[PDB]
Amino acid sequence: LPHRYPFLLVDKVIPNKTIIGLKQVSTNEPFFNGQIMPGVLQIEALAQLAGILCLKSNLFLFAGVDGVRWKKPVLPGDTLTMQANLISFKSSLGIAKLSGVGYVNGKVVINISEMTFA
Amino acid sequence: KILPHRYPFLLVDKVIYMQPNKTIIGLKQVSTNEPFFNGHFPQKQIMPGVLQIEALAQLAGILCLKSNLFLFAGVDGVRWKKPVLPGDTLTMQANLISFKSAKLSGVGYVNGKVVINISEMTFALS
Repeated sequence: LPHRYPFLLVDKVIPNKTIIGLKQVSTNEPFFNGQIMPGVLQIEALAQLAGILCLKSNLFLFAGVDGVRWKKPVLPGDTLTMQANLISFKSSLGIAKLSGVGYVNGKVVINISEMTFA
Repeated sequence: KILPHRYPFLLVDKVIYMQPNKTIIGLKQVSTNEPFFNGHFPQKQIMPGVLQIEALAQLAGILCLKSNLFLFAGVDGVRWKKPVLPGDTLTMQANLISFKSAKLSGVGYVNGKVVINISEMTFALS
């Protein structure tokens, strides 16, 4: 699974339709260097999940993204629950469009209408 | 010269122009020793498209600030055209779109060539 971002943000994943995975945030969190999980890192988190699907459905690059809304911040001790649903995969152009959601104890912390990969 | 930031790192080295409630133009020098790079060695360190909307979001707020707390709420139409590498100078610009009692657009270039587009960044209050 290709990521231009250094650390993988999916602790574990729990075809051609949908994926679910987890990520417990902690005090460790190698994502900075020396406290909350920035919204753009949540965008990165869902986007790595999506590709795990795409890869189980052949190189692919996160091309774009739209429809992102961060409802609540993600804090240390929070278990992020992520789901990405496949929308279309036209090999015609080679474009895939996923949709993503993030939960924190059953609540929505971040929505994503569409994530493009090519 | 610092003001509030969501992310731990300021992704704007210098603002080179600004006209309140309208537009601004900052710039960032991609170092070989940046946090988001430290995480693997010699090969092809490429600045994450995601840390690009942050840099631009940080820049977009400094405009909201110069135009009350601004919380980066959401984002639409982000297209990553070109990869940003170390040594490149990312030239950013964001334009106020609305202040509904906030929204701005942002563009990032490298040597006059567009490397990333954001149709809209949404910032809430408090």
